[PDB]
Amino acid sequence: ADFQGLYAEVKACSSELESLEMELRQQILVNIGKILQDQPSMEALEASLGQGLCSGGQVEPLDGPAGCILECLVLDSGELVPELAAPIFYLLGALAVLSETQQQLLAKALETTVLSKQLELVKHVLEQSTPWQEQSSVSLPTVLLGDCWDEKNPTWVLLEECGLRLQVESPQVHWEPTSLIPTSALYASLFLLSSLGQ
Amino acid sequence: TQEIYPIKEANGRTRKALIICNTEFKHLSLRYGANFDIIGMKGLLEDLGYDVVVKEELTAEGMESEMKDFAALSEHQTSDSTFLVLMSHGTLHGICGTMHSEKTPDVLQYDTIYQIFNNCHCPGLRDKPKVIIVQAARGGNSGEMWIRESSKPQLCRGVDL
Amino acid sequence: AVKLSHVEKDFIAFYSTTPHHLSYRDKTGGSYFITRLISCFRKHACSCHLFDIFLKVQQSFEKASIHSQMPTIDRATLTRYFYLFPGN
Repeated sequence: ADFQGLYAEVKACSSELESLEMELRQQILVNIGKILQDQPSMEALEASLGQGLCSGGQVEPLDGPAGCILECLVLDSGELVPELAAPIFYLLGALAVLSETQQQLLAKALETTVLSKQLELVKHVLEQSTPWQEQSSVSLPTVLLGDCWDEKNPTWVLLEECGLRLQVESPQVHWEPTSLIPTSALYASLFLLSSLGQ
Repeated sequence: TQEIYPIKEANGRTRKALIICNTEFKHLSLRYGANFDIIGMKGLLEDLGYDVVVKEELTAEGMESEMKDFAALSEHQTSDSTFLVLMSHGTLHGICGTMHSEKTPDVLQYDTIYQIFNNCHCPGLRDKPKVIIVQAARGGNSGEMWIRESSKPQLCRGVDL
Repeated sequence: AVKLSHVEKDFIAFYSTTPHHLSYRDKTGGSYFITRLISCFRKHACSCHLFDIFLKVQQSFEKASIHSQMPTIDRATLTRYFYLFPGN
């Protein structure tokens, strides 16, 4: 497996979301930011969506923001819309791989377009560190590091909490192969979150 | 008498209809099952009294020449209407020929068809209905989307309180 | 003898779908638009004029499906009702 298989898999999931109404994609995005501070709600929504995708039967409604997301993925008769529920289920699984700090930071970050910039940094880290199985260093364009690039920058904490060693001077990122699974999940998360605010 | 198009009696009538269908393309996907549309439309037009002319696997210039050939038929003088069935791949403003590609376009604009059959270039079909049926894509985008449904159940389509 | 006439008149077009959108076709039975057009014709040509037939075909596509189409009537310059009177 390589990054190209990851992109096509995540892009295909985000493709079916483009057919959703604009208000419903914003409702999903806002309410994901709400449940991102509530791990039990994310776990319950994963189980409901996973059960509905496997069984094809009625999905028992959930309460709170998790239910607001579920409203956007079910028919009137109660069954899941597979084209819509599966990418959201994919996004919830990737967020479950992230740390609590990364989840809290993403909840603050959905409100802006800085989310887009952050996505391409993680993408660049995955491409520039290929082959993934070797420790390596990555230089980043200053245009992507924002006005203030330090340990207090939110993007710094997102990459650092994935297990990447960060510093101010170039090269800024030390790729540790043990960080592959979480970093990939963050990439997939940032991709699907960005595709919803489009 | 004044609200309907006059219909000629089936006696000395020579109704003509045209079917143009492209199945195999050099660069475009094969239109599987296009023969079902050809046979179905030709049979229906025969049941409606039209002698059907069927032309297949044509370029844009081939389509243009066959349409001008169809419009110059003297049988339209003893006809009361005509049908034009076009089945192929399509673009936004035209229908694709056999050799069509995004780099090498082979497209007949639908506006060209109206020019061929209008009162200027087709005297045989003046004041007579000219029906054009187009089975072709008009773009590459999907035609459906997902939206919200009324929260209220099927019992209340329209209800006050 | 010389008479005045319009350049373009008595036209009607029935497209299988709306602009910018796809038109679908079944590998085992042909195009969906062509099939229901024939069915609506054989069912209603004896009593309905051409526009009503086209309008009933469009109604048959009203309910949205996963691969939806909405046939469109375009560049209609018909001045009267077009009854075919099948069988006469």
